[PDB]
Amino acid sequence: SANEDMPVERILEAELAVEPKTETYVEANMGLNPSSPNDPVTNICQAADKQLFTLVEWAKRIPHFSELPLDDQVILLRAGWNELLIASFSHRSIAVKDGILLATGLHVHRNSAHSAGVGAIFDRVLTELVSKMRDMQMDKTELGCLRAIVLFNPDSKGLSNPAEVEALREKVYASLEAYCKHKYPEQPGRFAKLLLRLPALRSIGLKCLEHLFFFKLIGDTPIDTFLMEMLEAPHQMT
Amino acid sequence: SANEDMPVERILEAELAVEPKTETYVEANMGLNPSSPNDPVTNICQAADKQLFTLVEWAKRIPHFSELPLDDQVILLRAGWNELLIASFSHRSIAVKDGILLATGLHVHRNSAHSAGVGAIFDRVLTELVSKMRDMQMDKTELGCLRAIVLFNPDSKGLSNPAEVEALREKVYASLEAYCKHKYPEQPGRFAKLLLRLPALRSIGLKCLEHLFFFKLIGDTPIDTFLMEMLEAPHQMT
Ligand SMILES: C[C@H](CCC(=O)NCCC[N+](C)(C)CCCS(=O)(=O)[O-])[C@H]1CC[C@H]2[C@@H]3[C@H](O)C[C@@H]4C[C@H](O)CC[C@]4(C)[C@H]3C[C@H](O)[C@]12C
Ligand SMILES: C[C@H](CCC(=O)NCCC[N+](C)(C)CCCS(=O)(=O)[O-])[C@H]1CC[C@H]2[C@@H]3[C@H](O)C[C@@H]4C[C@H](O)CC[C@]4(C)[C@H]3C[C@H](O)[C@]12C
Ligand SMILES: C[C@H](CCC(=O)NCCC[N+](C)(C)CCCS(=O)(=O)[O-])[C@H]1CC[C@H]2[C@@H]3[C@H](O)C[C@@H]4C[C@H](O)CC[C@]4(C)[C@H]3C[C@H](O)[C@]12C
Ligand SMILES: C[C@H](CCC(=O)NCCC[N+](C)(C)CCCS(=O)(=O)[O-])[C@H]1CC[C@H]2[C@@H]3[C@H](O)C[C@@H]4C[C@H](O)CC[C@]4(C)[C@H]3C[C@H](O)[C@]12C
Ligand SMILES: C[C@H](CCC(=O)NCCC[N+](C)(C)CCCS(=O)(=O)[O-])[C@H]1CC[C@H]2[C@@H]3[C@H](O)C[C@@H]4C[C@H](O)CC[C@]4(C)[C@H]3C[C@H](O)[C@]12C
Ligand SMILES: C[C@H](CCC(=O)NCCC[N+](C)(C)CCCS(=O)(=O)[O-])[C@H]1CC[C@H]2[C@@H]3[C@H](O)C[C@@H]4C[C@H](O)CC[C@]4(C)[C@H]3C[C@H](O)[C@]12C
Ligand SMILES: C[C@H](CCC(=O)NCCC[N+](C)(C)CCCS(=O)(=O)[O-])[C@H]1CC[C@H]2[C@@H]3[C@H](O)C[C@@H]4C[C@H](O)CC[C@]4(C)[C@H]3C[C@H](O)[C@]12C
Ligand SMILES: C[C@H](CCC(=O)NCCC[N+](C)(C)CCCS(=O)(=O)[O-])[C@H]1CC[C@H]2[C@@H]3[C@H](O)C[C@@H]4C[C@H](O)CC[C@]4(C)[C@H]3C[C@H](O)[C@]12C
Repeated sequence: SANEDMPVERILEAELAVEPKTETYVEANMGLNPSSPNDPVTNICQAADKQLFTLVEWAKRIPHFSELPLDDQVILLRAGWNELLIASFSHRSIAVKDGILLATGLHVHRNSAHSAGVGAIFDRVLTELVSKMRDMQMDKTELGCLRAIVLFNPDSKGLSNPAEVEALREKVYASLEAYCKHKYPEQPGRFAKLLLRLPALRSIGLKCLEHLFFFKLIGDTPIDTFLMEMLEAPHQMT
Repeated sequence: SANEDMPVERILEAELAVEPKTETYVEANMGLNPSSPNDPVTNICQAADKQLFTLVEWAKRIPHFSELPLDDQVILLRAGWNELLIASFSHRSIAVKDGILLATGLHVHRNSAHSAGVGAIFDRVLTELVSKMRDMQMDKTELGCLRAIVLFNPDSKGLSNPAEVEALREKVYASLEAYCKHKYPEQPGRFAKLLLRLPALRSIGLKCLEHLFFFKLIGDTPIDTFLMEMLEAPHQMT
């Protein structure tokens, strides 16, 4: 266990860098200061784009990640994006109840996901991840370290050097325990409690891929506001 | 962290109780001392039955499990059987190479699984679990504690008291760390390395359910030996 090879402060920085601005959260949910038009395709493409940025800007800021062969960096991001995205929108949603806050600042309510056909996956996110993170008062350093552990997956298919990725993973969890021990001495089993949210992240990630949850999650509100305009507009042709 | 509420010795006992006898391994693979006939249905039903016994006899021997409401005991076994079964046949296969040893003592070779249509799931078992367990020289106490952590899943749907199951889970991993620390002081990050095999167990378990891997794994050899007899028998009707 050591913090020099994997500083938790440098891991917290990576998480803070990609954190949405307060103005993003406010604008999205008030419909204010739109850059974007009421076109569903544009809005979906912009949301996907903002999510990709969050994952890539975060990863590059993780210690030693950019020292891996570029081929391995692509494989790790492509193999873990689903889980990385889920862990990120789960922790961001701790303050909110019955909903998810996306990288665009948008709040997707439980009800919208239930009418969208993704209700059960959404409830698994709320229950298995969001509630659990809120109860332990999981901090952004802990999230950061959980996400770097997901990132540094030595089991990803196609890696040139799996031993390097595995050595990088070990350092993250060695720093995570040192951090947990020093900040939460009253909680001796917190490190395990954190690592034990990863199997749920794994199953949820697979279930999201099978149901087009990412597509429906980012596509639902843009479809609603577009239809709202058409329904609110006056009578048309013939 | 404490061993009185969850003794690792009592957890090792549970694993040892359900461990196949040497005579089972020898008889299965030599075709010797058959109780069973060359009927595929009987052989599949007997294998499923032996696997169920292993899971139930193991669980009852786990400290405090039988003190949970009986309704919760059923839910925990039904929710985690797939993962419990996989962790069990993975560790049993450490000594063998390119194959899996079942509770019936039977050795299913990689090649048979490839011709059966389950090749990729089988290779994931060999690579993600079997190899990893063999490299760390994972002991039966460690396996036992990993399996009780899977057993005591507080996220299972329908539990009357999820807090009790979660409290039981915490004790297992508290004992597991104390064990790891005391037996492997040269390996300070072993406890994490062990807990980090659980997300792979989770994904593999889901993939096994979607491809009828348990059905095909136990059904393949009984179908082969039945067809072998028919093909080896002399010419028949008209
Ligand atoms: C005070 C808090 C945040 C605290 C903070 O962190 N403050 C840094 C500077 C805040 N901003 C980044 C928004 C400045 C934008 C300058 S920009 O050049 O980008 O327009 C900010 C964040 C978003 C702001 C609201 C939204 O805007 C929507 C709306 C626009 C109207 O018109 C005026 C009213 C209203 C309700 C705003 C009030 C207030 O002010 C809010 C709540
Ligand atoms: C801000 C206003 C609501 C104001 C309001 O009506 N506020 C008082 C409520 C108080 N109550 C009567 C409930 C009593 C509370 C008692 S209690 O004790 O329970 O607190 C709400 C009502 C309809 C909302 C829009 C639509 O959705 C469509 C769209 C969805 C997107 O996603 C975000 C953008 C957008 C344009 C939304 C923006 C905004 O969000 C609107 C204007
Ligand atoms: C565009 C309309 C406003 C009504 C309208 O139809 N107004 C005319 C066009 C306005 N424009 C600014 C595009 C003009 C540009 C001219 S220019 O020549 O500069 O291109 C506004 C009002 C509510 C806005 C949505 C919500 O917030 C929720 C959500 C937040 C995400 O974060 C981005 C996606 C999404 C779906 C938002 C999209 C868009 O933002 C909406 C539909
Ligand atoms: C109909 C409601 C106002 C009614 C109200 O009081 N909202 C309180 C919340 C309670 N509900 C949502 C249940 C009310 C439903 C309608 S009810 O008839 O029940 O009141 C108003 C308030 C804000 C309005 C949107 C924004 O301008 C942005 C955007 C501009 C585009 O150019 C056209 C589309 C869009 C999405 C607009 C649609 C619609 O025009 C909204 C939702
Ligand atoms: C010495 C080792 C295991 C060491 C051990 O743990 N020894 C405890 C007693 C062993 N058994 C449980 C098998 C006794 C069965 C008594 S029973 O009443 O169940 O038949 C035992 C385990 C299984 C035994 C083989 C198989 O049988 C198949 C075969 C049957 C023939 O005929 C004789 C040859 C052969 C190759 C056997 C030789 C030997 O002996 C083996 C390898
Ligand atoms: C024990 C004998 C093989 C003996 C043998 O032929 N032994 C010498 C090999 C030495 N070599 C020539 C390979 C050189 C090694 C050089 S090296 O340097 O590589 O070591 C093998 C050959 C065919 C096998 C059966 C069938 O499968 C069907 C069935 C499958 C079930 O699942 C288990 C039961 C059963 C009845 C099997 C039992 C047993 O298992 C048999 C009789
Ligand atoms: C039954 C045949 C032997 C040839 C035959 O067809 N022999 C006549 C019948 C013999 N019986 C003992 C059933 C008579 C009982 C009379 S009584 O009146 O008592 O019912 C034997 C030889 C090889 C044996 C398989 C392999 O090992 C692999 C595997 C191990 C598992 O662990 C159990 C399943 C499986 C598929 C085994 C089933 C069965 O075991 C086989 C086919
Ligand atoms: C054909 C082979 C022997 C040939 C040999 O030398 N085995 C070495 C291994 C190498 N191979 C598997 C590639 C050889 C394939 C056949 S080859 O023609 O290439 O030799 C022999 C050896 C043991 C025999 C089984 C047992 O009695 C149990 C059982 C009794 C039932 O009543 C009928 C079914 C069954 C499954 C029997 C089938 C078959 O009769 C086996 C596999």
